[PDB]
Amino acid sequence: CSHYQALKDQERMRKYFAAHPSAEVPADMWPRYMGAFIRRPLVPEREAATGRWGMIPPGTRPEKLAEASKKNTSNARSETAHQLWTFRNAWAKAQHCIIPADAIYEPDWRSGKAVPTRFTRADGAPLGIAGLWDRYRNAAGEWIDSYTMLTINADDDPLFRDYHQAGKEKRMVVILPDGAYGDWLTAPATDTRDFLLPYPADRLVAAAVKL
Repeated sequence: CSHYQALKDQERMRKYFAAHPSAEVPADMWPRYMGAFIRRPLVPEREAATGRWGMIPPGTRPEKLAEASKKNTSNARSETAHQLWTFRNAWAKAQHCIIPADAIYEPDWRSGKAVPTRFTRADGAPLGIAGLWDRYRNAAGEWIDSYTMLTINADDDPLFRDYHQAGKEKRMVVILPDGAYGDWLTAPATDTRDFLLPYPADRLVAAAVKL
């Protein structure tokens, strides 16, 4: 997933995630933009943090930022996130977050062309995408937050196995059930994979859209 609709409604975010927006974020989110992500609490009133969608290795030096910025790190394959330099620190320290979204978009190529497809929950509730967060220093030495969505294989998912170009492994982000939100945000690195499961396809609605 490299495109999603950010949850911006304050009341909606409070009801479902017990958090409120900090800064304004683009309703139409794309990689490398500054988006919002939610972390464990602790002013008892969660606040979504702002960060770059697309993780940057925390040890990156200023002379390597440009190079690191161009890599595709808005999604992280869960299978190797514990090992790769970009995500290892975040995974090891269990820096977990939830990206709140009203919907996510995935391309459908069955028509012979890229047709955007919008996915939403059948119950009308927002999606809580499982991810990792970390910090990196910009050229001025100022720490900046960044986040990425954890993905799992979807070659056998009843819904997502039909999306994306043919000829490449099929991937899907992890939509967390509401009852797992809090546990996910405080889970130790050893329990991480327990949450990276396929969200029930029968709970999602797919619709082709015109951007």
